[PDB]
Amino acid sequence: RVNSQKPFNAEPPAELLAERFLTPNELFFTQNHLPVPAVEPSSYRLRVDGPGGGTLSLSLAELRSRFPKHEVTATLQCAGNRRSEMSRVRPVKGLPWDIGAISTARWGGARLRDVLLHAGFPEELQGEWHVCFEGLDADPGGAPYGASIPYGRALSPAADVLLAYEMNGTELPRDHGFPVRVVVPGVVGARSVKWLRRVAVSPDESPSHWQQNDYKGFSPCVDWDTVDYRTAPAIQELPVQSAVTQPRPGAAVPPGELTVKGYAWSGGGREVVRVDVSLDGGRTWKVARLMGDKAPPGRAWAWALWELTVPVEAGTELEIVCKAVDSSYNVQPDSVAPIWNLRGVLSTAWHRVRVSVQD
Amino acid sequence: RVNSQKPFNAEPPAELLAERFLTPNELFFTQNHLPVPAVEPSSYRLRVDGPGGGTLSLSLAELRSRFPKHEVTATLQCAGNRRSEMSRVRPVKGLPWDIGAISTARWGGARLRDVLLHAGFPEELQGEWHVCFEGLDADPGGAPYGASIPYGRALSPAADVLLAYEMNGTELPRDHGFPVRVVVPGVVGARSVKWLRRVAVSPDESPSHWQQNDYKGFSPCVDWDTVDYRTAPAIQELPVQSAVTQPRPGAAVPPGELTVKGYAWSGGGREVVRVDVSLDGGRTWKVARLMGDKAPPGRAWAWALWELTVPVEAGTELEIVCKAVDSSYNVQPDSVAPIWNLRGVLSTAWHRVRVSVQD
Ligand SMILES: Nc1nc2c(c(=O)[nH]1)N[C@H]1C(S)=C(S)[C@@H](COP(=O)(O)O)O[C@H]1N2
Ligand SMILES: Nc1nc2c(c(=O)[nH]1)N[C@H]1C(S)=C(S)[C@@H](COP(=O)(O)O)O[C@H]1N2
Ligand SMILES: [Mo]
Ligand SMILES: [Mo]
Repeated sequence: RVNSQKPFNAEPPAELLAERFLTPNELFFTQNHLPVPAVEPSSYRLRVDGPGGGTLSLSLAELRSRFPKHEVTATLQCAGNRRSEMSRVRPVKGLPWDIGAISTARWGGARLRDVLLHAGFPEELQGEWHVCFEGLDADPGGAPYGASIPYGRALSPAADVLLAYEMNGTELPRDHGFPVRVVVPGVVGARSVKWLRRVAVSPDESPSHWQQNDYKGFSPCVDWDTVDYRTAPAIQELPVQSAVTQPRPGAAVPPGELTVKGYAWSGGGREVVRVDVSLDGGRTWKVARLMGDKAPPGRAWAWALWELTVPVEAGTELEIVCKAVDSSYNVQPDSVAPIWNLRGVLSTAWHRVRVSVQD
Repeated sequence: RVNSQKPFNAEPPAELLAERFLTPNELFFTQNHLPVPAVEPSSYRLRVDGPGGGTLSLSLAELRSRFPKHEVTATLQCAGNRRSEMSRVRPVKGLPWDIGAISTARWGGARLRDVLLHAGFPEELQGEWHVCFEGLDADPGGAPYGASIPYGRALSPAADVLLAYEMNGTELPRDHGFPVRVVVPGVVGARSVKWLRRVAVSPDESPSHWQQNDYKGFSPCVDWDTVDYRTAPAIQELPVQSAVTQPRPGAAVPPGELTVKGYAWSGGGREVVRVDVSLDGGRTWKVARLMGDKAPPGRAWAWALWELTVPVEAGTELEIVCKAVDSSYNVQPDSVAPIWNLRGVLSTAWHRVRVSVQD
């Protein structure tokens, strides 16, 4: 489903979303704020500003040859995933994503860490420094999309941050950042800047509109007339999340057995340890089966698909609800109203799907 | 308020709990599962089993002198903090803690990292290894209290894991582990082993009763006849938590102005970025003022004391509720029933206090 044509925006339909662990490049949700650039490969150069005042300038061929390729399977979830659930409480501003503003791929590229060390930068710095990013895309005024991540993450081996030039074993597609994009695992999609042009180490966060004046969380009392983005931190790691892809709202399933399916995922490398599923509106719960493979501790970048086969009687009504729990034992809240915010981001309240069972 | 005298455990009353950022030693909550050992200081020796069978035997004096002392202000929260709230929904096995199984202190000691590096261990190990601890307290059959943490946390410089021999400037009180205990910042109280006698690296977790068969989160439908501690992970990092320490339930407060106060904290060094407070039972919220200085990122080991000074009208009834949000945007769930578990641990639903304003 496309909810914006210019600038483009697409989310896969639930029927396909959790059918595979690796979301095909053609299915992978697309979020573009600005016109997508047609980057000429030969002339493309990634600039990385040195510590003293220098500049590395790497061609695509250089980025591939001088740094050992590292592959990481990581799920990208946009901050507005499940925004429409929030819009139903009170209107919000933003694209009405449903449950598909999330996808997973095996990413291939150079470690940001290695590129930075290559440019002369050190393993750490006293104080809060940041690594900033600019895309080649730009508004008419010329301001480009940018984001940043704390330096410590940028430099950590374990955090697996990549400057990827491959996606599911093929070069990055145009809509997903060709020829290069940052992929920040366990972090909101907004920071994985596509069509990367520059990487700069700064003592301050990125001055870009989307780092500073967007993608933050506020109290549900905050409205447009009081919002102040200085009172909140930029979304980086995301909270624990889940949703039901099967069955679909209003479905009419046959009696006997029913296989409920969905996804679950948590930020900052935390694995999903359990997914509870209910069929009576959240009053009684059963444990779903997690499909997947344990990732190393603290490096659970990819979602977990789950399923549960369960008896269903003829003529009954169901309200299927799923909630997940991660390695830190963080949980999803019951309702949307108390996590409500004027931008409809950070929508993790329990997902609910009503269906009937045929006679 | 003592919940059991043999073995001992005590929690501070709420009106004292959050008066000071650092909780006074004679007030810091106490949880002992076994008789408190009496330790002669000169003859005490910490045993740390080395990589190829060597044994490092450290006296208290060597531990202080050979490794640079490091201070870390960290909050310990027991897994059963707020168990009674959960009990009341449906009975659970465990000491009936109210909101006080949590306390804060400036700890001083040798970094576990430094001790293991000295003992011959490397920075990292292939696969999952664990660092195990045994205390000097034992059951009649002689099995000691024990716990463990992943090797990666033990060797991480940012994780600030200590072999603490100081607490709020004085040496450890008996009940809190004299002469040495482990302090695992950002992690459940159970792993900070008191009266430490042994440190060992092992490919497996600690076989203690309280690492294998206690302190885990289960689905609400799990009962005693179905529970299986192999299906869940040991509690390490704790979820976001908060409570109201002032006013107290049943209070009749004077009209005009009321100052509501409490604490908020999250595991894993994740700072508390906001605390929402409601006076009308969660229907509307207001942002509290966070007292205390910010810690470095990823290193918020100490709670945030909060407060909200709000105008109140005579004759009105209030239902005070608080909820906190952490650096990962994790949140607390609305209700207790769906996070219910048979041991009454991981009680983080919103805390609610009923008071009224004098007529
Ligand atoms: N340069 C550039 N990078 C960007 C964006 C953008 O509009 N421009 N969108 C961001 C956000 S908000 C999202 S959710 C993800 C989505 O990437 P995808 O379209 O490849 O799924 O990319 C991020 N990278
Ligand atoms: N050796 C020893 N250490 C232990 C305990 C125990 O019974 N024995 N209890 C644990 C748990 S469950 C808690 S919550 C904390 C309590 O620490 P405190 O008594 O210093 O507050 O210590 C942990 N360390
Ligand atoms: Mo996004
Ligand atoms: Mo505990």
